[PDB]
Formats: sequence, structure tokens, C-alpha cells
Amino acid sequence: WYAQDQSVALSNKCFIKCADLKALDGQYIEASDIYSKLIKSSMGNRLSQWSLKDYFLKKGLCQLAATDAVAAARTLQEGQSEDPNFADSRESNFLKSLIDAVNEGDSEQLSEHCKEFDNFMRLDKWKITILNKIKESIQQQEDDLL
Amino acid sequence: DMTNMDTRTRHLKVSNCPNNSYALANVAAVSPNDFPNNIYIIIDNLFVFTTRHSNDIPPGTIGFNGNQRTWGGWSLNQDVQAKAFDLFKYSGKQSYLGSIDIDISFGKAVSTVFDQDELAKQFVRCYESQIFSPTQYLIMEFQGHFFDLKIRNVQAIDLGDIEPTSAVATGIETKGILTKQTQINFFKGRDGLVN
Amino acid sequence: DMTNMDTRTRHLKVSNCPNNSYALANVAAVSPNDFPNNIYIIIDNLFVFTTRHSNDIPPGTIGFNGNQRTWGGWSLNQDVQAKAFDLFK
Repeated sequence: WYAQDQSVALSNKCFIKCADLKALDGQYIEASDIYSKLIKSSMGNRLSQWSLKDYFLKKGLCQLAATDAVAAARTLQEGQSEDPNFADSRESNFLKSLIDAVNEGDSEQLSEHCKEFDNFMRLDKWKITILNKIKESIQQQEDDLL
Repeated sequence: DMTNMDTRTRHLKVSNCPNNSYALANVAAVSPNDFPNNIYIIIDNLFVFTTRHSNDIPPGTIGFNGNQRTWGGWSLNQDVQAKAFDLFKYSGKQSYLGSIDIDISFGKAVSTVFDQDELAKQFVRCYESQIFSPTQYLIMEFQGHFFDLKIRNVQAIDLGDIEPTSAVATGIETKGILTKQTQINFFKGRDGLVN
Repeated sequence: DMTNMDTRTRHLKVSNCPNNSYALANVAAVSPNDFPNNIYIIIDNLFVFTTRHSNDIPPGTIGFNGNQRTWGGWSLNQDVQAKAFDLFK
């Protein structure tokens, strides 16, 4: 209804919390889709730059919790090519390293990257839950591996 | 028997493989309506697969295991154009495998010497009568150990060459059906650990 | 009691263990029509296992856990011969 009212900021905030709740509740694909909506609505605005910097990462994380490694890869590539600030941002580097670790299936490397990401930027419960789900997907993969 | 069958292009959306059995079969899991069973289909005029019926896959979608998706460079829920592939009409005479070379790759690694013959036996047993091209990733389970098998190179020969005169080709273009008489060579995996 | 048994050989397929609890149980899970309950059966005249009735495995197939496969160096769906056993003789 905020989009219907042409209020960009209200719709953007409501979409942020909406995608947050959707991703934390197991529904990764729709949450990533809402993050794509957030990216498109917030693209080109200098005030919401920082928000975008976060959005690309969040979308990649959600798509990676959905076992779609190629999806996080395209999300990262979109973030790097579309948003110059996110290209040089530690969020982009964290997302590539997450993608690389899950590509290798090396849960140890993933644990390390969580630690360095915490070291300079304390991690939020949303990202911890998603990254724990990705690790536990490596463990479910391990269960499959026998 | 391909003397009488349709070759029309069908638009199928790649999806997750239903279970490990279909992945272990090296088959594209398709709905009964989409394509018959145990028949060769080429997607993008590049990647050949053998269909297998699956009731969990609705019409309009094609199912793949992870390795085949990484090989195809496809994302989940991405359209691909699939047609019925006739090797005999395509290659003409280079329709059999004279020598096929595969990387075998494994934290659970093992250093012991691996005798190629058992891998050849079980690989052929699992994937007999299938069209193969180089650079194909697959998953195969051996003695409780899961391996990723990456075809290096395919040498394609006709049924009848006493002396193999066809050069060992690496391109995806060359294709041949796996048979017991194929000269199967194995070397170190994608991992480089298998000895 | 092992005094009387059908000792006839059977060709059985190797499969994933039905679940973790059965892998813990360390009992060859077999259908009732296969063989009696709570009785020792040898396989390949080398690998001994204790039968336990299991309705989830159809007759003619044997379930194994990864440890047993790795002991036997067996791949999945492998065809093996199974017979009755009596250690006391």
C-alpha cells in the first residue's frame, strides 16, 4: 500500500523487515525476491546507498541458504557490476568468500570467514541464523555423503 | 530405436534432482509426459543426457543433479531448450567410445593405490548404454566412498576399427556410447588426492 | 534357538541402512519371509550378522550401514550371497 501511495521510504522499510522475517522462517527464495525488489527500488539513490550495500549481501545469503550457489554467485556479480560502492565493500568480499567456502564444502573455512567478518563488523542475528543454516546444510550434505 | 521418434524442441526449466538414485544413474529426470524413458536428449545442442521418468517432476520441468548443473552452467529455475538427440545421425560413424579417460576424485581421503578395473566395471555397470562427451562431471559411490568423476577426453570410433585411428579428442563435439570394450583410463581427481 | 533353519543361499542387494537407529542396532534388517528373528546369518561365509525382523525392507534384500560396507569394501546395490550360520559347530 505504501508503494501504492508513492511513499518510497515506508515501503522500503516495510520490505526490509518483511524479507527479514521471511528469510529467518525458512522461506529463502521469496525473501531473496523481496531483497531483489529492495535492490531495484533503492538503486540509483544516494541516500539508500548503505542499504543497498547490505541488500546485495542479504540476497546472496538467502539464495545460498537455498542450496543455489549459482544464485549467490549471480547476486554477488550483480552487486559488483551494478553498485560501485558495494564492489569495494567488505560485504562483497564476505559474500565471495562465503560462496568460495561453500563451493569447496569446507565448513572450517566458512567458520573462519564468519570469525573475520565478526572481527571488524559485529554480525547480526539474522545473518548468524542464515550462516548457521548454510553450515548445517554442509552437515546435511555430510549426512548425504554416506 | 530412433528410426521413428520426434525431435521437437521443448522448453524445460532445470530443477533439483529428486533423490540420489537418479543422480547415481547419470540421467536427466523428466516427467513421463515430457519425454519417454531411456532415450537420448541434447540440451543447448551441447549436453546429452538419458531421460528417466520421475513422477515427482511435473511436465514442463527438467531435473538434474548438481554435477550436471555445474557442467551445464545452469541455475535453478532457468529455462533450457531440449531436443531428442540421435548420435547415429549426428556423428554418423564415430558413435562408440574407443578410449575414455576420467578424473576420479574423492576430508575422508584415502592414499592407497586404486585399481582402475573395479572403477571401470562399476562405472559401466551404472552408466551402460549412455551417450558421453568430454568434461562431464558425475557422482559415483564406491566401497562407501563418494567420488566425483570428471571425463577428461573421449576418443570416438566406429564399431569396426581393429586399430584405433581416431585421435583422442577433448571437445564436447565427439560423442560415443559406453561399452565394455572401451579403453577406460583413470587418473587423479579434481581433488588430486586419488593415487 | 539355531538348531533348525533354512540354510539355503540367497542373493541379496546392498542398500543404505533404513535409518540411524538400525545402524546402531547392528542387526541385519530382513523381512519376515526372509528368515526368522534373532538368529545369526553369515554372508560370503565371512561376515556374520544378527537378523532382526523389519517390515520396511522387502523380502530378498538386505540393509547395511556404512561401517559394514566399508568392512566389506562394497558399493551400493552390490549383489552378495547370504546363508545361515552356526558358530558352535
